[PDB]
Amino acid sequence: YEHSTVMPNVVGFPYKAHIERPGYSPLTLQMQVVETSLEPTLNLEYITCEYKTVVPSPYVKCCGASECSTKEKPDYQCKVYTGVYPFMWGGAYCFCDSENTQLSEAYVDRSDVCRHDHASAYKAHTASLKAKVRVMYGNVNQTVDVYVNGDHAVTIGGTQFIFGPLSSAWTPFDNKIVVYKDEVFNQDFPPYGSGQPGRFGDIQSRTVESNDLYANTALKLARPSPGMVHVPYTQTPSGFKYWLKEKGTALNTKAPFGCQIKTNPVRAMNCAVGNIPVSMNLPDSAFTRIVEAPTIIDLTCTVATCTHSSDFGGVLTLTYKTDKNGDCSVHSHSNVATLQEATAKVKTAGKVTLHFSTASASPSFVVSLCSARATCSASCEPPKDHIVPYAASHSNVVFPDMSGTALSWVQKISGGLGAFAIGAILVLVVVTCIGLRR
Amino acid sequence: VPMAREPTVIHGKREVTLHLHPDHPTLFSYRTLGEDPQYHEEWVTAAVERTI
Ligand SMILES: *[C@@H]1O[C@H](CO)[C@@H](O[C@@H]2O[C@H](CO)[C@@H](O[C@@H]3O[C@H](CO)[C@@H](O)[C@H](O)[C@@H]3O)[C@H](O)[C@H]2NC(C)=O)[C@H](O)[C@H]1NC(C)=O
Ligand SMILES: *[C@@H]1O[C@H](CO)[C@@H](O[C@@H]2O[C@H](CO)[C@@H](O[C@@H]3O[C@H](CO)[C@@H](O)[C@H](O)[C@@H]3O)[C@H](O)[C@H]2NC(C)=O)[C@H](O)[C@H]1NC(C)=O
Repeated sequence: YEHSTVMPNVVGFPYKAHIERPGYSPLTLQMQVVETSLEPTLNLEYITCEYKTVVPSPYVKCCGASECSTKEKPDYQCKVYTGVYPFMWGGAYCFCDSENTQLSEAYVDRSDVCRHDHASAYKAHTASLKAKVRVMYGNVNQTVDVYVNGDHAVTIGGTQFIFGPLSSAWTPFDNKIVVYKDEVFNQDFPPYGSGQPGRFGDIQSRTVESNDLYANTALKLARPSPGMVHVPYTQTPSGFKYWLKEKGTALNTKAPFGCQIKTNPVRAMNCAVGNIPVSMNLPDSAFTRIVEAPTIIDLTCTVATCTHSSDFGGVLTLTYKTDKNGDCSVHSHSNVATLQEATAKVKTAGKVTLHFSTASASPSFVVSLCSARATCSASCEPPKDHIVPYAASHSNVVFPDMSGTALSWVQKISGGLGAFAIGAILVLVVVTCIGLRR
Repeated sequence: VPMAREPTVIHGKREVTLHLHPDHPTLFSYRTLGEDPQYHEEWVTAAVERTI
């Protein structure tokens, strides 16, 4: 017997579904969302890490001259100087007084620990949702893991379940992402091959083990001071170290809808938004024949106390008359009130109790015990505790019933005004008819 | 790593007054888990009093 329904995508919400087969007693299922995971698809762009300057020893060729030779190294810099007269601890070598030259060399290279501490630049699109749902009905417990899209069917005790695609298509990740350890940043990084010195991405590598490297750190050489051998140079500080100190905020403390961001793999968990359609297919063994279920007649509903609080702050009493004792399915047909139990013990005494939670001043709903029906109305007073540490267990519906006190007063005043207007209309019509008949 | 003491909460009408007692610079941050959150983060150094 195929069935369909929609359930809120709120973790821990006690959703209950009612199935009414016309040849069998009604059945009630319970579905609860334990855990979700929004999984985006990532494309790696480049990898950034702290750089390291390699400066070989100078080659002081003296009583001669040297010529610079080009090389294919990242950000290579080389120059030749004339007129150096170096000194060492034991004295000064290079006999030639002024006909000496020194060749300076330097370039940039990826650091030694780049493969343990680096930042990744990604492109994120087309998130995929995954969830873990707990279902119970009759005597069947169990939790399952399901991809939330209309193309995964899971069987739980002979029943086929298909969880449809999410109603909304909202993702907390922007188009471009920078990932560092366990933090996700919504950042717009410079393109590969166009990095600027001193900022994020001054040196870039296509992959952590890739041989190619593009480095732009404005390495510049300077003439050595007289009588020393030191190869001076100047260079703009590393951009990765700068980014570490002024990245600013994150996405873990910035994401909406109160969902935690985790890494490896990048995902957003327990992130309440939208609705999850559910498609079901149940066998005949789950239902019960109508002859076996007890017959319930003369069902009346009364309310003892009501306080529209987050927890179950309502007590309900049902009176009935039955022939035998067994088990019924208890359901509420309106979302203004949510019942705590899905099954109740029916007995020849004729009194059962239930618990419900509401968020409206004057709720009104219809409750069914097996096949009987009854209508409940209540007057609920506000609670006294200002703040509680647990989520709401109701559907957050505030509009009162048309039979409530405020709506009753509105009805009375409107009826009085309408009666006055109707009397006005009648008098005017009578006068006009008398005038016309003359 | 040490764990800082639990702050003292004072309930109000859709508002919480929060007492903070640090021994050394700790990071304090909060956010509202609605449709449009309201961010904050800070480096608390001495005893303070914040309303959230
Ligand atoms: C031992 O010390 C003597 C010091 O005199 C070195 O002689 C020097 O040798 C260089 C190499 O040829 C000379 O440089 C040349 O200078 C002329 C211009 O004078 C230039 O046209 C050449 O192209 C070349 O650059 C240098 O002049 C010469 N010193 C003097 C005072 O003339 C000698 O080389 C040293 N021995 C060794 C093995 O290094
Ligand atoms: C279906 O299976 C789940 C998981 O086994 C059942 O939930 C479990 O219910 C028991 C009580 O019946 C929980 O034990 C108690 O948990 C409280 C939590 O504060 C603890 O303080 C107690 O000392 C005791 O251990 C158990 O924690 C709970 N499991 C989980 C994961 O929440 C569930 O009841 C089963 N379905 C039905 C209809 O019974």
